[PDB]
Amino acid sequence: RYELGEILGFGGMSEVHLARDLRDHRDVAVKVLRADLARDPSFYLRFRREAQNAAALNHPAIVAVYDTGEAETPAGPLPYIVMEYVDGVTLRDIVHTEGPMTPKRAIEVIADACQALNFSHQNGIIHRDVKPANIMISATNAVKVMDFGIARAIGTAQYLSPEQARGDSVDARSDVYSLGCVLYEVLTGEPPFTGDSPVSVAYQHVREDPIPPSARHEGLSADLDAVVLKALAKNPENRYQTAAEMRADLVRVHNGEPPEAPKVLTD
Ligand SMILES: Nc1ncnc2c1ncn2[C@@H]1O[C@H](COP(=O)(O)OP(=O)(O)OP(O)(O)=S)[C@@H](O)[C@H]1O
Ligand SMILES: [Mn+2]
Ligand SMILES: [Mn+2]
Repeated sequence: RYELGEILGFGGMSEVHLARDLRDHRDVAVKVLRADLARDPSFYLRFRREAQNAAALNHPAIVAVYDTGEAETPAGPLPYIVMEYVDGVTLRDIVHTEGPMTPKRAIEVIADACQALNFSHQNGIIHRDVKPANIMISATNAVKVMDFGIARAIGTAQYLSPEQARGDSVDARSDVYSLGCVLYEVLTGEPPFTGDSPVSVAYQHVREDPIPPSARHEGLSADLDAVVLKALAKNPENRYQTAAEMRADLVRVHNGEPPEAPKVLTD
């Protein structure tokens, strides 16, 4: 049924191919688990759980899952996920090839991502892995959020929240933080915290205030700083409490109104 074509991308756990669905005559994206990792029950299981979770989320700003299954190969079972094809590019790719977005475009993209997260949140689903590589922009300029994570027993870590680094509890305000990180990066060209290892970035997330975006790149404003720095507050109580509160402040800033977030001052 699915004639596989060119690879679209590589992630840490998978290869994603373009394919033609021969029945419905559409282009789909097929995510196939890396053959080496499929031998490890823990990766095989993670892959299966992620697909199931993502099939429970139907929304125009979330990449849809169409089908699941396992190919019986000479080397063994190889699981895959058939999903909505996004003809486009990730924010990671965008920052890499074109650099930071204009403030207005950044705001728009991140406000549209807030709608995917608000929808998932209200279905009791936390993304857990919000990061530039998991948000695409289509060739018609649609924002698409993908690769929602899964709840676990009690890729990169550069966008995780402080609670995640500490192994503390994780709710919608973790997504808010991580979306703040992405926003930070599409405005400035850099994630808020960088370092020569993951242990060092984790420490930064937990303990060090981010440089205000306006201090790191030209063409930004104090209002925009206020919003970004509020999503990046170390304590979830000080962040936007919902994706919708965050989007509301983004829309105010887009429209030239003062945000509700606390003022950020610099000298
Ligand atoms: N539905 C899609 N349509 C077009 N391209 C896609 C699609 N899904 C993924 N891609 C591309 O494939 C790459 C890998 O997709 P992911 O699902 O995020 O892989 P992953 O192995 O789960 O990644 P991590 O974050 O390392 S775990 C992305 O960077 C995109 O370039
Ligand atoms: Mn991913
Ligand atoms: Mn993934």
